[PDB]
Amino acid sequence: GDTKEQRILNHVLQHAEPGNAQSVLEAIDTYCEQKEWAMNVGDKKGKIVDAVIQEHQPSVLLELGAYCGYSAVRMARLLSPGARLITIEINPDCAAITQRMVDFAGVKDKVTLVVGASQDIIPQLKKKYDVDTLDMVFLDHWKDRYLPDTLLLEECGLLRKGTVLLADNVICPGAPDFLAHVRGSSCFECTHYQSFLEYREVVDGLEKAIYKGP
Ligand SMILES: C[S@@+](CC[C@H](N)C(=O)[O-])C[C@H]1O[C@@H](n2cnc3c(N)ncnc32)[C@H](O)[C@@H]1O
Ligand SMILES: O=[N+]([O-])c1cc(O)c(O)c([N+](=O)[O-])c1
Ligand SMILES: [K+]
Ligand SMILES: [Mg+2]
Repeated sequence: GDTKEQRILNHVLQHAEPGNAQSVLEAIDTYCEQKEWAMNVGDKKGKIVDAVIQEHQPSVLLELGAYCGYSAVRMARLLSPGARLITIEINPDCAAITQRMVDFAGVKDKVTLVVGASQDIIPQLKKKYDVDTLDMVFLDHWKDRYLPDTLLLEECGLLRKGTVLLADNVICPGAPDFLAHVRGSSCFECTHYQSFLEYREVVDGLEKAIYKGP
C-alpha cells in the first residue's frame, strides 16, 4: 500500500522537471487540486508567503511543520545564496518525504531539515544549530503550538527587533489565542492577510507579526 504523502511525492517525481522548484510546486498543487486534498499552504496563500520573503529577505528562516516540503521548497527557492531555511518536523516519514522533495527541487543547499518536535528543538537552536537570532519564522504546524512556541522562541532569546512571524491558518482551522497574544501585545506589530484555504473556497488567512523588542 501507500500513503497520501507518498502519492504526492510520486506524482512530483513522475511529472515535475527535476531541479525546477516552480515545476515541483505546480505538480503538487495540481495533484492536490485534482486528485486529493493535502494541507500544503498552496498557491494562493503561497503568493502571500512569497511576498513576505521578498519583502524581508531573511537570511535565517525557521519553519515549524514541513509535511511534504511544499512550503520549504516555496520559500527556499526565493532565498539569496548563504541564506538558510531550518525546518522542523515531528513526523520522520514526512521528514523523509520533505527531504526528497527538497532534493528533487534543487534547493537542498538552502535547507536544513530537523526531525523532532518544535518545543524540543527550539531550545537547542543556539547550542546545536549555531543560531543566534532568527530573521523569520513560518508557523504551520498543529495550531495549539502556535502560542506556546512563540513564547518559547521569545524566552529562548531567538527573536530580535524586526523578526517576522508568519502564521498560516489563523482563521481556518484557526489560531485565536496566538492572534490575541500578538495583536494585544506591545511587543508585536501585526498585519492580517485574508485569503482562502488551500485548494478550496473556504476563507482563511495568515498573520504577520513583527517583533518590536522586549
Ligand atoms: C500543515 S502541515 C505543514 C505544511 C507545510 N508548512 C507546507 O505548507 O507545505 C503540518 C505539519 O506539522 C507537523 N507538526 C505538528 N506538530 C509539530 C511539532 N510540534 N513540531 C514539529 N512539527 C509538527 C505535522 O506532522 C505536519 O507535517
Ligand atoms: O484542516 N485543514 O484544513 C488544515 C489546513 C492547514 O493549512 C493546516 O496547516 C492544518 N493543520 O496543520 O492542522 C489543517
Ligand atoms: K500588537
Ligand atoms: Mg497550513
